[PDB]
Amino acid sequence: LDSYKVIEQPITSETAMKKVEDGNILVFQVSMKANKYQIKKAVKELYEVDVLKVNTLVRPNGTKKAYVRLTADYDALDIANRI
Amino acid sequence: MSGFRLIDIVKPILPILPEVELPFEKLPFDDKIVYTIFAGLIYLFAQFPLVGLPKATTPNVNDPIYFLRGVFGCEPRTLLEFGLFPNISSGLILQLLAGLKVIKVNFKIQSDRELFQSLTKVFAIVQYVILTNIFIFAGYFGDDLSVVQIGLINFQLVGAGIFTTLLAEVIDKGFGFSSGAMIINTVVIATNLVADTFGVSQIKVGEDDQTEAQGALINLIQGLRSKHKTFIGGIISAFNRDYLPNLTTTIIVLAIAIIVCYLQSVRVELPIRSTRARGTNNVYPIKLLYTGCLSVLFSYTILFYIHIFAFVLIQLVAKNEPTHIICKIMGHYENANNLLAVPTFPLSLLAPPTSFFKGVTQQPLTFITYSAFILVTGIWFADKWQAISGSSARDVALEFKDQGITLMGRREQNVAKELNKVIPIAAVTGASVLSLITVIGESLGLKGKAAGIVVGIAGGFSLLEVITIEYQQSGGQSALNQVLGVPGAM
Amino acid sequence: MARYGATSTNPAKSASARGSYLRVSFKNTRETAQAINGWELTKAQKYLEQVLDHQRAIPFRRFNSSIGRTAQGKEFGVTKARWPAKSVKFVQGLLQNAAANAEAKGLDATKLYVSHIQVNQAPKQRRRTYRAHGRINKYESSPSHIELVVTEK
Amino acid sequence: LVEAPVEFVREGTQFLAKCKKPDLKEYTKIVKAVGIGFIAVGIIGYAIKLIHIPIRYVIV
Amino acid sequence: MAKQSLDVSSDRRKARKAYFTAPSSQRRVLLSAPLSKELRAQYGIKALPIRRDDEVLVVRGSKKGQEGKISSVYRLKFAVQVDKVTKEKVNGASVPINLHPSKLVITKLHLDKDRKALIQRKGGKLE
Amino acid sequence: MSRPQVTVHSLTGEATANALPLPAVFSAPIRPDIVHTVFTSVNKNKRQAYAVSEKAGHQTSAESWGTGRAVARIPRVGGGGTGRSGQGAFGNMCRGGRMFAPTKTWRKWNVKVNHNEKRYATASAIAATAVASLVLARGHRVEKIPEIPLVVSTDLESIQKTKEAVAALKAVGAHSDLLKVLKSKKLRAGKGKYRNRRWTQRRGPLVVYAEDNGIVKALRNVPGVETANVASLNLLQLAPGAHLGRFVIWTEAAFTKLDQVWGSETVAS
Amino acid sequence: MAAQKSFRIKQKMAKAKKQNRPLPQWIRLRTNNTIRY
Amino acid sequence: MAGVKAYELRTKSKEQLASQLVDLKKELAELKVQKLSRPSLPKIKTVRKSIACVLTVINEQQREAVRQL
Amino acid sequence: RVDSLVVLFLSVGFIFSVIAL
Amino acid sequence: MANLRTQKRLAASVVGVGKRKVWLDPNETSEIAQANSRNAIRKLVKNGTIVKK
Amino acid sequence: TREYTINLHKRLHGVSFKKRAPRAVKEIKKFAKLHMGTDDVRLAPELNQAIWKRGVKGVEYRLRLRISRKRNEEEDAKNPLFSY
RNA sequence: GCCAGCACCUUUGCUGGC
RNA sequence: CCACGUCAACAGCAGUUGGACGUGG
RNA sequence: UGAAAAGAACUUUGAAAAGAGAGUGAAAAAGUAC
RNA sequence: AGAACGCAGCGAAAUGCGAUACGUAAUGUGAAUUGCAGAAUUCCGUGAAUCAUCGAAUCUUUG
Repeated sequence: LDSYKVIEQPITSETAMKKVEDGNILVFQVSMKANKYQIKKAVKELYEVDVLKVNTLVRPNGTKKAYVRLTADYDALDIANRI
Repeated sequence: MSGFRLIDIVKPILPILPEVELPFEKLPFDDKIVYTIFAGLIYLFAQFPLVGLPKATTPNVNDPIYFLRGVFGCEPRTLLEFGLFPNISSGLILQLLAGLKVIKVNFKIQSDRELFQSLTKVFAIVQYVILTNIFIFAGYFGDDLSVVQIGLINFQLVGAGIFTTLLAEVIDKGFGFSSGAMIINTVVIATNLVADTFGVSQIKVGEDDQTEAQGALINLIQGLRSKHKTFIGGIISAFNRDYLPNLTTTIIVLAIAIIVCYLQSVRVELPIRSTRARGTNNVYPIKLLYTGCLSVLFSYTILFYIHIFAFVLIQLVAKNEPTHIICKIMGHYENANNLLAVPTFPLSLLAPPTSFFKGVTQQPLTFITYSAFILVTGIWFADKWQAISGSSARDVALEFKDQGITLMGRREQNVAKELNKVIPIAAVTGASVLSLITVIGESLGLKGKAAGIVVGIAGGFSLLEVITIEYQQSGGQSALNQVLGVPGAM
Repeated sequence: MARYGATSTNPAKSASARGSYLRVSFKNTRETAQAINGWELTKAQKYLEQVLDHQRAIPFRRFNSSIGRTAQGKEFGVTKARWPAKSVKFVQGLLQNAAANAEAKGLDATKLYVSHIQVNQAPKQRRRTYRAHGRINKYESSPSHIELVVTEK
Repeated sequence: LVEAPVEFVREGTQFLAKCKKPDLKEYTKIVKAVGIGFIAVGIIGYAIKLIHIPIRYVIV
Repeated sequence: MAKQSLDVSSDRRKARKAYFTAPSSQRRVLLSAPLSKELRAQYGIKALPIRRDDEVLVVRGSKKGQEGKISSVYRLKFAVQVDKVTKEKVNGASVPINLHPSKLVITKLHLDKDRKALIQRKGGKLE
Repeated sequence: MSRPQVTVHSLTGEATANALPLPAVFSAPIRPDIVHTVFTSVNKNKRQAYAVSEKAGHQTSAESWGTGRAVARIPRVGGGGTGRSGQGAFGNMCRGGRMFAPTKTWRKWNVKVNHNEKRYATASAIAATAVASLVLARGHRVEKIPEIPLVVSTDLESIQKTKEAVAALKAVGAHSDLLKVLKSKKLRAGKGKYRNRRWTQRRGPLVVYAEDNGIVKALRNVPGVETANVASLNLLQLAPGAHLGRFVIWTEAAFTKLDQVWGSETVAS
Repeated sequence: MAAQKSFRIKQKMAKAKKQNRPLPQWIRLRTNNTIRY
Repeated sequence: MAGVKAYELRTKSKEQLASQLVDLKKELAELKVQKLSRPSLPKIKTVRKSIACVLTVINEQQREAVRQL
Repeated sequence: RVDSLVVLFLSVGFIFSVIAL
Repeated sequence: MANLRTQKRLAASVVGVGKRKVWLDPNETSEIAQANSRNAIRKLVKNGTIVKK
Repeated sequence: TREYTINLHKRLHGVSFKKRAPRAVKEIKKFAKLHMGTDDVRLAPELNQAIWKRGVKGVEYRLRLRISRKRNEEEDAKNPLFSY
């Protein structure tokens, strides 16, 4: 059974925290093998969501930044007071 | 003036009075102690009476108010009858607005932090002038007049009150030691203590309250002991009598003093680790009752203000004859059928029941509602205190965390998340339990200061604990001379 | 460890100062050190302060290499004035420390005479100067450590 | 009584359980602190009353 | 120290075997200090691996006659701090002082239930 | 009724009777050149060394691809670069590397042992223990007179006990000589300790018996005593360092066991 | 030049530049620290 | 019973242990990052590597069971 | 800026004014 | 002005210019230096403390 | 005030070289130092514009200058050196 | 989105042109 | 690169400055 | 370097570095490529 | 056989192991371990080892 955890950690930074404010967007750092679908699924089962866009790119941390927009009804403030 | 411009700011009239502004020069250490005692010597002239000859003569002013006296930092029949009460109140109003989050202000920015403070001392003077009209509407002086000398007495009280706010400022900005609000609170509760207990006695008769007997400590102990220069003797232990027991005020001041001065010596210990070692380190206690000091000062203050249920602003509408939207439905402050007459039935069950007497067991219902209100107001002002900066729980935990993690490299980490769990349990509930033992301190007996004395000493040894830690650990003039000397490095 | 090296003082009639690993010439500060001299601190100070304006530098005895042909002074047993104000700043920094250590002393006041001063090779900074066909010559950027001691006479 | 105030109250009873309980040497600190307060009490309250009595004496 | 002979390392390698080989329970050998004559009689032994709560007096140093509980002892360094002296610098900049176990004699023991049983049940060489 | 005949001396001892003759093998002129030559021959066979390493050269590819500029190629070498190399290194000329032959092994030394030369070597050595005055010169002290070189009992084998060694040593007097060996000069040898050099203790006496050895478990150990047999013994034991005239102790039965040989080699002078 | 394509090779070198040593100091106090970097 | 390694852990069956393990991993994932905090804690290290240590146990039991059949 | 002296002078003169009247 | 390499660059960036044209007031130079943010320099522009040539 | 015409016929046709202007500014600074009897001489950007307008080559010969004083003395000397 | 005017301390609001 | 904080070394002098040093993005 | 880091507290001076005096230790011309 | 790159609370230097990431385990020992700052665990029987196991469950990427 050959799968991996996707999320290694959430990234919190000056721009990352601002994304939460702007449009309910968390941003994560996910494995180097991470695929788009498994990020969508993982965030669902750790925060009770539906994701309204996943897009991913490299960072010099090596771990792949993953920019995840989330539903309006979710509330990203009090569930980021829970991470 | 009007003209045509879009304004609603009071801007030409504001410099045309002559309020005040504040220091100017300061010096330590010798200069600070001389100036802080000097400030308390100008206060000490509370023995001179206020102007007004018809009130001063035959009625001698109405009966003394032993409820306002401690939180105000006043004394009736003198220059300083309002004390800190409007200065603290302007702080309550802006604590309420910024703590209800109707007006949002970020206080770690320079610009609007200074704005808050300047606005407080302007609104202190606005509160002062409405208070001075409030007190003559209360009917305290025993003469309510049309515009003549009742205008002049109210003017004088504001002018001596702009002085007491200027003293509060002067000490605070470093002319004297401590904060000037803290000092005037502590010297008023102090005046009351030896006036009652050491006192002096004088022979007179009087239907009204007169100071025939003061010196409860002298009268009790020397009557118990032997005979003196005075011819006395025999023990008066306790009574329910109109003639005072003399033991009653002697025990209750001590009873208050022991229990809240040990609550003041209750701290929550939170350990920190390694000294340059391996293993545990300091026990570091934190000061709950200096944090809750201003919370329960605000709590005690608000019980005297409220129009719906309080002393000051209901005594006006009790005095005021016309019945409309405002009426003495708020509370009846009038003569009573009862042996001792104080408000017969008000909505002021927020009014504490104690006096310079024994506690009241005869109404448990007013006790429960009083206790409940001040615990609720204690946690109300607790969450306002956290919200309106200070050492902010969100900011300090976050700020130390990123700062330390990246302080070149790198660093190993902190006890500030270990603090983070236990500080809210200590802070909110420590304001609440301070409020609970404030009403217990009142219920033992005495008034004119009973909740003002408990907070005054409570924040005083917790302030002392801060200053001793800064003395011994941080350095300078020090407290480590008593014991320290030898720690170890592994 | 270090100083004097001409040990006679003794410290109840002395003040002392030292520079350490400062980046100002070995070659020109030995000449300044030999020339301070001697002279109380105020004479040493206001030769060096006037030097910044106009009054040379300070006589050069042995490091007197050409140069053009020279000149106006002073030139009081020398004839080859130059103007390194680099070494003037170094010795002014030495003197102010020396005069402030000689203000807690409590000794004073006519006395003085700069009794020994010696300059130590801190080392030479070593850098390079471009020329021809990938071959590069040495460039020293001259620096020094120094020691100063004064005594009552 | 629901989940949030039951959680807060059993957290806040751990502060009240965690009292630093009387030490004789900190009761010595209390006695001197209160007694430094009691001599300050003594000069301030004595001064106010004594000179008030001649105001009453002088003016009928 | 160690007994002769099998391995014929002359040799600074033999010193390195003491220095770098053998964590805690063959530092038990090098953290031993002789017993007295009263507590030698009591348990029948000779020497004992140190406890952090055994009390020990210094015999062979320039600090050669002080008692004290052992405040720490280090496995990598085979060396004992004794509580304390220390030696202050005036603001509480503070000093260890370290020692060697075979330059000490242990006075009072804290010795423990099955700790003393294993030691008195044959030694070796069961590791 | 006398010739080389000797008086027996026991370790009980405090003697009573008489011994067997002192050997005819104990005569021969004492010859120090042969004694020294045999001593160096035997110690060489064991001897070898270690030195520096890398390679025993030669990291370091070359032929002599020296590159001119000035002062030449000096003389040599090549490979190569910002190091290391110059020469260098590959030397010698070394301010880094090897020497002009890294201790060689290689370098066959030896002396092989001829049958005739070995039995001459032992015979001369046995005749070099038979002196008296050279004992003091070597650097060990004997108070007791005469009975020399010393002769002891068969009871020497059985011990075992530590205290009966002390009882043996009082008799031979001696005694003080072995106390010298447990005394600083004993001290601390430096870097020369590994291969033995040393700093700076002296030797002691040699005890020899016959049927045995004996060399039993307890006879090994003691400050500076050595223990040997008449069947197998050598010049390292009979005069360590080759400065003849060791203090030698013997035991009865030595004469008769030594006397019978074949082989063939016998006294002449 | 041509390798086994690819964006991925660039990415692992990009991490390596950060994870680079650089730098500090506090372990050099407690070692055995024979000068390096 | 009261915690959490090693004699409780090692002989436990096993669905219970897996369910507990993912919710001790939710404590650490709530407390990541950062939220690391600043900490270390020794609890964060121990439970991170108790996930490691007892994922050896679960995968070991599966491995050894497969060699009994 | 006003002065710490000005507040001191103001108050003592205020005390002297009030007492008689 | 001192350390206003960054505030020449940032002030120029928000008005979209090559950095020569943008102007900073001499009197309120301290208050321009207390910007550091891209919505802080919006306030300064509207006041007229930063203008554009 | 006082008004002086500084004689830049002297030496300021004889220099160049290439670099008249920075020498010329220094020459005005110590000429005005001598005339006014002062320490610092202000040198406004009015005068800096005045000498660099025609540009080195490139000076409008003698220049009139208006100069004020001084009695301050040392602490914050006022020598305006433009137009007063 | 860009430019200009009035109101506002700013964040803003109204009007006109491209 | 960008942002913030610094001057021991590096910059062909010097420094309140940097492409350097330190830390984040 | 030293048995043990005891790797130099405190005070004055200096933009800082450092210097002066003082502390530790058996020894500091044993003060850190010692 | 070997090698790339990761892993950590820290990460200068060394080698310990693989996304479970100096891990731990089965035999086993006894008062101190996590190099250190710091954050903690233990201390009259379940913390802590290569003192010894050519012994072991996990095992990315490349060869």
